[PDB]
Amino acid sequence: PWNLSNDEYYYPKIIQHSIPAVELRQPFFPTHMGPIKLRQFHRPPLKKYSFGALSQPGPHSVQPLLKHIKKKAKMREQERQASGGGEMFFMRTPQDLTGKDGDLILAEYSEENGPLMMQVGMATKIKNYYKRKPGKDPGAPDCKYGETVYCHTSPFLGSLHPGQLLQAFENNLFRAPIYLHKMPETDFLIIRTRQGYYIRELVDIFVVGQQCPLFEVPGPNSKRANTHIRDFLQVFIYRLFWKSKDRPRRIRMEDIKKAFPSHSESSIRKRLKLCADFKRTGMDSNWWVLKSDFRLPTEEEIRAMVSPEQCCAYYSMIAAEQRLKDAGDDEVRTAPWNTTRAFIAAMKGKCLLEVTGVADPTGCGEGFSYVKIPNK
Amino acid sequence: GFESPRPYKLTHQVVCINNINFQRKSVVGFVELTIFPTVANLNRIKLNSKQCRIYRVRINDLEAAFIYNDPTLEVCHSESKQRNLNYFSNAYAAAVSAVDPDAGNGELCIKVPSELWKHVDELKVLKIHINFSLDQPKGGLHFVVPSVEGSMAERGAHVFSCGYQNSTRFWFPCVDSYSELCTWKLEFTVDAAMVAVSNGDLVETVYTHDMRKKTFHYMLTIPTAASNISLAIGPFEILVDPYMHEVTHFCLPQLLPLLKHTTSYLHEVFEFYEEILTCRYPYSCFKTVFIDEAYVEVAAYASMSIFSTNLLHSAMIIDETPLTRRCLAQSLAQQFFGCFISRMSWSDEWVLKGISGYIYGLWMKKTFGVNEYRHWIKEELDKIVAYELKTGGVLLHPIFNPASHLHFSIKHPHTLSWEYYSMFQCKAHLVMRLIENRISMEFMLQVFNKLLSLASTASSQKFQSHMWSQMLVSTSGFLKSISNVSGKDIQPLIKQWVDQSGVVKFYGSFAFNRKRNVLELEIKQDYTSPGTQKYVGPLKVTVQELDGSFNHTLQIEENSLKHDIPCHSKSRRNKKKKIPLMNGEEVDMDLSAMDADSPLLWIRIDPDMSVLRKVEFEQADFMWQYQLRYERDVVAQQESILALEKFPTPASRLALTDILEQEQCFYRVRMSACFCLAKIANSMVSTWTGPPAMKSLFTRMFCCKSCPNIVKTNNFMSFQSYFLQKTMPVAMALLRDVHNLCPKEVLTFILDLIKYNDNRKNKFSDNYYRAEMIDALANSVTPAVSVNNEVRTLDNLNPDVRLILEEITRFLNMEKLLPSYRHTITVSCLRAIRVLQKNGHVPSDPALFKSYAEYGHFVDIRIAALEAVVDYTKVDRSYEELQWLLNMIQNDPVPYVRHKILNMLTKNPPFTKNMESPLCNEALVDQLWKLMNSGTSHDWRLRCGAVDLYFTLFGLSRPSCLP
Amino acid sequence: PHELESQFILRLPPEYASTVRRAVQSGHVNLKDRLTIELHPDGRHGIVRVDRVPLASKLVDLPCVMESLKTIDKKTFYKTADICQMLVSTEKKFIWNHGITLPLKNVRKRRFRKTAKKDVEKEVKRLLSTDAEAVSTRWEIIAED
Repeated sequence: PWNLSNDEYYYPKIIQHSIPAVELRQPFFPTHMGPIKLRQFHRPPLKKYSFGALSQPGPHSVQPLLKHIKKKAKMREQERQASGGGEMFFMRTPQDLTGKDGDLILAEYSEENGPLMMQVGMATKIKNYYKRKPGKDPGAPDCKYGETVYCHTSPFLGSLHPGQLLQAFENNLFRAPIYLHKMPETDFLIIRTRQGYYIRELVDIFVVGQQCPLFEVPGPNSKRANTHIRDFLQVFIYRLFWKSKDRPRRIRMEDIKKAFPSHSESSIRKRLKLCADFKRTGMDSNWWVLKSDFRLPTEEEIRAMVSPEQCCAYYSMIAAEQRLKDAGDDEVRTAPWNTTRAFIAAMKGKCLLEVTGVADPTGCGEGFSYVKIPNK
Repeated sequence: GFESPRPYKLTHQVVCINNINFQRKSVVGFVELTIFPTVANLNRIKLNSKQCRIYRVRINDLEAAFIYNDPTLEVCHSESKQRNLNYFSNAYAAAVSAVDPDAGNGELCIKVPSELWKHVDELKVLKIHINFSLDQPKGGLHFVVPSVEGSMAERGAHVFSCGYQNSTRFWFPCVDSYSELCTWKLEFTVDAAMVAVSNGDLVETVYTHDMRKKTFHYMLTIPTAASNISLAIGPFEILVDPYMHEVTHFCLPQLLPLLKHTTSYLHEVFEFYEEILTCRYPYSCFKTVFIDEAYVEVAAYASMSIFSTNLLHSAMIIDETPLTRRCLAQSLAQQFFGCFISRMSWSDEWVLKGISGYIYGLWMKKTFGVNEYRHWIKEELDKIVAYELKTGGVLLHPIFNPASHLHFSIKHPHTLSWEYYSMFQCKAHLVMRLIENRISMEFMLQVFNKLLSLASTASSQKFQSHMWSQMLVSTSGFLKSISNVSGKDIQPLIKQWVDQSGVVKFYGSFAFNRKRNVLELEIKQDYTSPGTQKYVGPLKVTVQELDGSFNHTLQIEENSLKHDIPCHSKSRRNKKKKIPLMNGEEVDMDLSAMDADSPLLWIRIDPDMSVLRKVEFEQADFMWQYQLRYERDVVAQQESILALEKFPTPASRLALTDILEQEQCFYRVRMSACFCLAKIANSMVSTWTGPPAMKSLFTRMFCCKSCPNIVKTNNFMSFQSYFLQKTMPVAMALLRDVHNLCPKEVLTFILDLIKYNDNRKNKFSDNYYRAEMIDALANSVTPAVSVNNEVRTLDNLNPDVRLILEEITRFLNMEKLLPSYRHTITVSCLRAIRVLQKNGHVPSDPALFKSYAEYGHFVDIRIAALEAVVDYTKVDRSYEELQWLLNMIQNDPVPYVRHKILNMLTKNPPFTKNMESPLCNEALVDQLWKLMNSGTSHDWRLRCGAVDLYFTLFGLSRPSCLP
Repeated sequence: PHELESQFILRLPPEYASTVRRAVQSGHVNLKDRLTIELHPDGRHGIVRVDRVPLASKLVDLPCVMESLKTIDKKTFYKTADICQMLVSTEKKFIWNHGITLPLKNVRKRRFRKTAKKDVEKEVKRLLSTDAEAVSTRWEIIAED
């Protein structure tokens, strides 16, 4: 007639990326980054086109896109109201991730090179942490973007004041305090493609403070590092087998050698050692056909193999490897594998961090340094 | 997209019933349908009608000609000498498909008059006025007329519409499909002292000009199918719900306080189902009718539910409150997702049954706790795997035979066996739990809200189906709505667990590699059994090592056998630290039984029941004891209890005794540990040291501190030590000595529990505890030592059994003067007399049970007595008792009793196909073939039960014992 | 294949910024004729022509890193591109010291750690290439010379 389940003795007490991001599609998640592409990591230069309308030299008209924005927003609202009116998932194609539609905000970073950084196509949430005032409080100061949550226990290193609302980017990679600023009155946003220039205005720009890392960047030559390289190569090989049209499912080796050119012999073809067999006689010659007993994994199994956040941690590791390599122990402490290990260990309560040090990304007294100190 | 199989579209139907005669069991009425032809040259219109005598039919007030033929009255010809069951199953499927309204067909074929052909070619409205009469219906609408004198309201006579699925053709002519939605107008002219309850809202109630009868007018503006239209006419006591005011509860006279107490919880069920879904209750009223001699225990129609009165309990009745509570809950779940959103075909029934069962399981989770939810899910999964390994498999969503491994056709609901229908609903709600496991619960509730919101925007239009078919769900529409809200499609999961009809069997064994610190699992599947299929997906395994609980995902492809997973340290055995559990807590474990070289404490293959599986894991006995003690999952504690019966070591006795002593364990685990401890105690006789098992524990928990053999006076206010107290002597009576006879220390203990029982002080009744005491007395009976087939008389009775017989005589006679709640002690004493007759103690005479199986008794007494007669005619090979049972199947007033007799005679058959018996004549084959062909033609559940009985007795081929 | 889009910021003089803003928020294709951008083969020089009036432009490097973040529900934000360059209209000259927001001004001089930026290694490659032509090499300590 009651509960009668002794639950207090048995049980004592989210981010959805785009379908191009969870499927690790090449443009957005690169297979190989060279040295000049690792120096320009997250700072991509303005490339000159060889073919297209902008490849011909001369003046080029920019095109306003406000009929396009409101047409796409009205179309997405029709899709949402036709599907029952709830919240929908829209980012299903690469053409959904253009800047030509939707409400764009900008997000500037305080640090030069953060320990973790999102790739194109990945999602993040805005959480407004609001500590109520002692006793009576009016309610969270309302904010245009994000959802509000009442935080008794401060997520960040410091603690919120009573009656202080702090917005923050929250995802699987990090959590970082963001501060809304209005845009300058002179700056517009030009989206250039091969066909022409397009212009939006911006009105909202956030400044992102020092990140609190939630994912540990692996070290170089680590076991997690080599495991991610092997799993990424295996996922790319499976997706090339899925894309193959000729049954018995066959791929070419120099497609994989074009994708992963730093990979040597054994390494790149130890994933072709299993699942594939080198047909070189008669038909399918010089192809790696799929074995007939091998069941090619489904889409959800391939998604469960490698996560996009592991790819971002690997990209952070190899970019920091390049920067350290170019600059000939203080710098090694500022490497993201050390700082991410230090911060995550401090969050479990293993150890403490010297908050003033050399891992400080500001170079002055502002900002923290995530390097381990003993709790003694 | 829904395209009708009918060439017309039905818009509105008026059902008027006059002259409900209770003495003659007769109704008169008419039916007026408003159809729009969709194809020109409509000519014949085919409607559904059974048992109604059609007087006249007028189309647009012009006299029309009809022809009636029902091929399902006599399925095969009388002069065909076929006697195999595959012939009858194909002929019965063809006969049901020939009256199917889901094809274009129907039983009543009306011919459109000639002058209306220019009205039908350019597609204009046709109004068909049939007037009919039910003369004395067999299973159409049930007349319960008691034989007390007085007026029909003074004796308590009532009518209700009984049947399952499309059975509204049995009391008025209609288009009896779930896809023909129309609006309704229902008038019933009943006696002035009676009330007529039906679907819709009651717009008025006018008197007749003599003021001796009154007409109830109902209107249903939400477009429902004909199959969801019901009726209950009787002298009901009306009770408006004091919390929700559109909900009226109707009971039989003198049962108003039971109705007040019983239906006082229902507003919380309404609030739950309207806050997990975000739609309000779609109908404008809700009516719960409690009746006598019900067809099923709970039936749900549009804006109405019909329960039996045997669910009504008072405030002092426990062990019946959760069962009635969950019957109300599943009736409301079917109100949301069986009556508002309806089916598009007979396929896509798994969608509706799965959504109903799944949201009812969510209600059970919130109400009775997650632990009761896990226990319920595990018992449903064990039920399905037992049924699918027993016979073939349940196929949700077949494609039109698709399932030829069984003996009936799955094309229509009225050819299904009743056990297949039950397992169909069970598998549908477990597959919906699997879809929730792949796509999270909030997205699942968003799917259900999107279906309900499409249906409720559809439900307010007036266009005749230009939008009323958005109230019908299909499989493709359900998967498309899932893909709309989530972006993932479930087509591999749908292809494996819906379209394929099988469960999987896992055999696991591990080995710990000490050198490389790995755990080598070995999981092999039995995929060559008749009910099984091969699993190739991922598989979760949970390993509890000394460093904590870790989950691993294994990829089990066809050629896979050995899975190497890594193991952690064993540094919590260097220092004594607490070992962290599956939840956030940590406990002190006694690590003396553990191996020195392995850190792992237990392994669980598929802990979350994420596949439809049967696991056979080979752990060591100390791992099963650690999993019984320190696990924070009730299904793992239950499976460790189930696996400790093979290890009768005293450490397992200590484990189960520590589980039994432990409050803050879930009570249904301790109730299982009682029976496991009884089995282990029976297996380690000539090793057992002290007293019998659980006796000292019973005197420690439930008896006085100063008197060990006097039980404490009954205070049943804890509801967990009440269940444990009433289940512990029942397991304690299974204690077996070296001579194989129950010890006289446990029998004397049970008799002292019976004598010193005082219930004048608790606020709850004692009927279930005393009934379990009779069950414990029946468990102690060992077979008697008859010499030279000596006649069992009173002098050569066992000295043990004379005390038992005196106690059950006292209990049954005191029940004759002071009755229990549902004659629970009558049922227990009849069961115990059958136990004493099954051994050589009481003479094997069925006359007592034949007197308790008469019509005027309570239905629980009737089914207990008929179970005893079925067991007697199995053991004594009685011909006249089998003819008695078959006669009672043919002509009994209560159809639930007929279905139960066929069910019990299928479960405990008098002979199987392998047996040579004296009861395998050509006469019995001819009787059972006549019972399948004719005789059971009026119920659709007796005919499937007769098909099941013929399959159990004679098999799928020609009866062998025949010329 | 897919090529990551390249977004940059265009800064205009304030009156020309007001005319361009009015023409953008209007939304006609009349703006397309009015606003053109010609980037010179230097790579760091241009003309932006507002209403056919030429303005001189420089493509500069920004000290911080900005990221465009799109959203559909204003609760979850997806990163679309990285912005590091600005075509201000009116080498060391092509480096901007200030940031776009008001709190960030001369972030490069005051709020940036001076570990380093970049040049020295391209010169090393050129030096190794010149070294390739050597038979007798002479190198010394050198003092105040």
